[PDB]
Amino acid sequence: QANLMRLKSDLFNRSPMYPGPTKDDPLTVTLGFTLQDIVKVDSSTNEVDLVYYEQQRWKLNSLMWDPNEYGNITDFRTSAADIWTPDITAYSSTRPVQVLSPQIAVVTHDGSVMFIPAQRLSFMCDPTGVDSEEGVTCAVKFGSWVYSGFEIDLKTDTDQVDLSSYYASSKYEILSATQTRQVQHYSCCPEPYIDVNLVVKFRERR
Amino acid sequence: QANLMRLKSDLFNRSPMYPGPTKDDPLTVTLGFTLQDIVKVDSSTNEVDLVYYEQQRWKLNSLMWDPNEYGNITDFRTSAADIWTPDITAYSSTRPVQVLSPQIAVVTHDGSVMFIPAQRLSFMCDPTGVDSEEGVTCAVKFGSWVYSGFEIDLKTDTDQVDLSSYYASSKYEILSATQTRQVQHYSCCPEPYIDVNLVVKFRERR
Amino acid sequence: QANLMRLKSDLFNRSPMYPGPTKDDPLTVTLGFTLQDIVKVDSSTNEVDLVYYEQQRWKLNSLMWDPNEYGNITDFRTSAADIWTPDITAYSSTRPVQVLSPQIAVVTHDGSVMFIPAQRLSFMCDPTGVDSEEGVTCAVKFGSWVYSGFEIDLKTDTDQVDLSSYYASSKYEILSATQTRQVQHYSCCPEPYIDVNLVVKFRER
Amino acid sequence: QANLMRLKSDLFNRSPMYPGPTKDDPLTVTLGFTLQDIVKVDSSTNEVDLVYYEQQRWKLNSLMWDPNEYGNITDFRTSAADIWTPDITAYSSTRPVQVLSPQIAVVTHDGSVMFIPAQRLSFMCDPTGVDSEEGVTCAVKFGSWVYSGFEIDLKTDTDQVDLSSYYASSKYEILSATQTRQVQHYSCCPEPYIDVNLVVKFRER
Amino acid sequence: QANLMRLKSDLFNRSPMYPGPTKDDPLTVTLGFTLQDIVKVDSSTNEVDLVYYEQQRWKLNSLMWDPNEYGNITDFRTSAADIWTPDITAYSSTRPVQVLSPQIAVVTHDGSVMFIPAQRLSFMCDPTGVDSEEGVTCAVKFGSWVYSGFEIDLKTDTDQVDLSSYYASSKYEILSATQTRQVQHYSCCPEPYIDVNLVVKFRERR
Ligand SMILES: O=c1cccc2n1C[C@@H]1CNC[C@H]2C1
Ligand SMILES: O=c1cccc2n1C[C@@H]1CNC[C@H]2C1
Ligand SMILES: O=c1cccc2n1C[C@@H]1CNC[C@H]2C1
Ligand SMILES: O=c1cccc2n1C[C@@H]1CNC[C@H]2C1
Ligand SMILES: O=c1cccc2n1C[C@@H]1CNC[C@H]2C1
Ligand SMILES: [Cl-]
Ligand SMILES: [Cl-]
Ligand SMILES: [Cl-]
Ligand SMILES: [Cl-]
Ligand SMILES: [Cl-]
Ligand SMILES: [Cl-]
Ligand SMILES: [Cl-]
Ligand SMILES: [Cl-]
Ligand SMILES: [Cl-]
Ligand SMILES: [Cl-]
Ligand SMILES: [Cl-]
Ligand SMILES: [Co+2]
Repeated sequence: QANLMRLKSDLFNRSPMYPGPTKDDPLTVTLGFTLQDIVKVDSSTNEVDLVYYEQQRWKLNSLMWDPNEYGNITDFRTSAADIWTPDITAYSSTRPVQVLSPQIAVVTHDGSVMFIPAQRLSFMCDPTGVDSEEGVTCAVKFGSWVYSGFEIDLKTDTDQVDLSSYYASSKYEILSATQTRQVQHYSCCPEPYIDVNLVVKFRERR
Repeated sequence: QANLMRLKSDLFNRSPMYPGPTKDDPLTVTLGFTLQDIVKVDSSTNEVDLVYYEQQRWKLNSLMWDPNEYGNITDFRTSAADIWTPDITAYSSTRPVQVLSPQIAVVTHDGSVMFIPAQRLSFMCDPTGVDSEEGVTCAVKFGSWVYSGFEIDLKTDTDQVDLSSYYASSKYEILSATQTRQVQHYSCCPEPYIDVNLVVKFRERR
Repeated sequence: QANLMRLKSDLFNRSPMYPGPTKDDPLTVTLGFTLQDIVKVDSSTNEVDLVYYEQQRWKLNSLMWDPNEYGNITDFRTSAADIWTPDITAYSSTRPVQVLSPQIAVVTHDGSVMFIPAQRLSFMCDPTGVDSEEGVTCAVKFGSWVYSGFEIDLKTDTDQVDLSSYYASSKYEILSATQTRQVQHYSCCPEPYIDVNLVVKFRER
Repeated sequence: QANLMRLKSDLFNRSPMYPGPTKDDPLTVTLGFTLQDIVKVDSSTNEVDLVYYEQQRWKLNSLMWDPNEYGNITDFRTSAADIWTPDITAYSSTRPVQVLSPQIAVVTHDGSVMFIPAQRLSFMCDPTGVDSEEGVTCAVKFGSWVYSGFEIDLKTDTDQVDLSSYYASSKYEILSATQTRQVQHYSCCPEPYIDVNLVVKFRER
Repeated sequence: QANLMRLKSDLFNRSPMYPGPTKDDPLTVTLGFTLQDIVKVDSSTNEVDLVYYEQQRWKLNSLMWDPNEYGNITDFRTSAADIWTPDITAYSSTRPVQVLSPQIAVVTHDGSVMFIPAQRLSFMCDPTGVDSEEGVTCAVKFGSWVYSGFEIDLKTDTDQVDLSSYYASSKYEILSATQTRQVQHYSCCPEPYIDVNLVVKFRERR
């Protein structure tokens, strides 16, 4: 604009597409959840539905630029189609995830990307005891579906989920909520795979 | 149409795509809601469903033209794909929004655009008390998901929502409906983000 | 096929896309409905679901050709993607419309197009009294969403909806069904907008 | 694969796309149904849901080749996107049809195509009497939506639907099932349109 | 990485698309299921809903490369769009399958591909007797929809379904689960068609 249009041109159209991470140029994705609502519980199927937004951060050398060569531009918004994004996936979903926010990300001159999709998720959770004082506890792992730890590592900035935006008049009160890095192994493949395990504890409101 | 086909060619095909707003060339979007129906209430999940159309207006120098150079044409309809549109998003939705109108916008010679999507929206709202005289109040914020106030500002032409087309046989009567600009901050980011807060107060009819 | 492939090439690939109608070159779309079923009624939300097909006709000079220059071809079927179509839209829908027929249209050498989408539609309608003798009446307007009357006019060939293909064992019987041109005004805009108002009166049993 | 990749190249990429049939180069589609399950019945609406796969066969000169010129290849599988397919459409559906099988077809050197989509279909059917010994009978017509009989004809190899794969523990027993060619006429158009009428008779267990 | 972008270019953009298998160059796909949950049962329609992921393996000469010619790269992740995939299909589904995992596969230098879609599946199954001690048994065949045994053969690495990741608090307990190769014939066609028959026996938990 002229600078931003040129910048995006140089970054995207004039290089071949970034082919994702590898054992030789791996990545670390930082995840953090903001829980907005436990919407629904179904005790006949043991499905529970969450609404949250999930903050993703990572960094690529292929997205770096010098602001002085581009009119002192330090960052920009762009369609998530223009860039690689990680295949962060819920391991116990029961319906495809529904996206609630536009697919746009923020890129910064140092190569860092931030992307914060809002989602509705149905997952496997037995709510028995939700009607009590002690409440019930459920959990779901998030991680790359296809990339091992040697390609994609995960971390959290804090193990405390953000509950400052939780709907004050939800049918369910959140007692506590945790996000914790973990390591899994699968029969398909030799390497360790990384997830962040979201653990919520909740109950019917007074 | 000779002139119109040429005009659209000159504007779209012969310039590079407008890359969205920035801190240096920011925008103001004007929003106004027209509420058509409160369709459904679900007291088991605290979700409520609205149908409205949402008027958006903004202006771009990159869409200006001189009507004399183009057969005294002052405006035209065009696919919303041909142009940039703002990522106006509901902050407490619980299902993806459903679009009820075609994705076509109106562009005027002075650069102004008008775009009025019709939508059905499920959002977080506790209807307890709806069956009473006093009714119940619920609220949902609309704003850019990814653009700060330094890129996208919002305003309303009036803080009264338009109820002139509200369904006369809806199960719910509107007592009041309000659209009001506000400023938020989030954990992700230092900058201020702008929303318009739609506040409806309603009850079972008779 | 030689001729038809060439014809379509000449019409579509070798001209710039028709940019829709304007105040200087406006259009008239002719609409007619064929009601097949009232499927469902929901008294708890006042939504009612219809299945119909909706006949659209209009005409463009940019789609004319001389049959002699193209092997005496007078018409052809083509994907609705290949051509401009009008943005005919239900003003009181409560869910996106669901399409039940393929998106293919008929173009004739004189420039006329015919396009008949089948749809299921949920719209705002209070069914109270449907269980009675007198039945109940509901209505929904169809028209362009974005084009004024100075760009798109509507007309019907007849104000009687076509009930010749209505499901004989539907849960609801049609007492009358009407399609009538009308004029509306909106807060956004000074110009008049045109619809055809479909008015159905029906009952159980 | 050398030969097959070349063959497909010669057929698809090096000719212009086949523009569908016409009065001068019409075709005949052969239809046959295999009923797998009556899944659901809804007596509140009078919708009933079927799962079947529908066999389609037709033939095009534009898909012929000589197997000697291509390594003695007599046929191949290909994406249904690569080829024209007929717009066979249920006239009394109440929801868009859901596709349960991949969209791949078989082409043979003589130009014949075979395509067998599996579908779930909701259609207009009143189940009253389903709970009895005699059961109930319902019907739905399948045919081209936009092509007349002068462009697309239909036939069946047999009027007996194939029930050898019907789910033995469905909630509903099929008593009988029929597929029969028919001719319809419409107010839009002068020409006759062709369907195959699927007629099922069934009951609760 | 330079090498990977080039590799993918050489494999995909610079060859004509692989046209699937034939009688002269047939394939064998290896299938294995990992059952995660029996989610729901509907006795009014005899539909039952499963969540599993299905491991697919096969091998193509057209996907081979020499790691030395490409910076000692032995494998990579890629969009399933970039490659042929087999048309493995459930013969008694009642709704389209819902995909729960991203559509990405792993390719290895020897030409082998691995692809593991997660799915939710509604299929024809009568649950009468599920409430008892003996439980009930249901079955669904998976195989190519269009390719005969002379084009696509199937095999399993083991006839035991993997129940190591089955939801411990599902409403239904698995008594046994089996995956077994089998041969069918159809009226359309003279050739034999191959499936793997997944047979599950289950009951209400207690
Ligand atoms: O699709 C792949 C591809 C590679 C590896 C795996 N999967 C799927 C399973 C869940 N993710 C980890 C592991 C098993
Ligand atoms: O995706 C982004 C991108 C940039 C900023 C933000 N988000 C998501 C949240 C909602 N909007 C404001 C803030 C937090
Ligand atoms: O989108 C437009 C664009 C132009 C005009 C209008 N709309 C939407 C509303 C319904 N139709 C008339 C009016 C208001
Ligand atoms: O779409 C067309 C196009 C041409 C003719 C027709 N239709 C649809 C209706 C059903 N088929 C026959 C008739 C009416
Ligand atoms: O679509 C085809 C194409 C070829 C063969 C078949 N079908 C479908 C049915 C199920 N698969 C085997 C057989 C019958
Ligand atoms: Cl600039
Ligand atoms: Cl002109
Ligand atoms: Cl509903
Ligand atoms: Cl729901
Ligand atoms: Cl649209
Ligand atoms: Cl010809
Ligand atoms: Cl329904
Ligand atoms: Cl060969
Ligand atoms: Cl259902
Ligand atoms: Cl029974
Ligand atoms: Cl459900
Ligand atoms: Co006749």
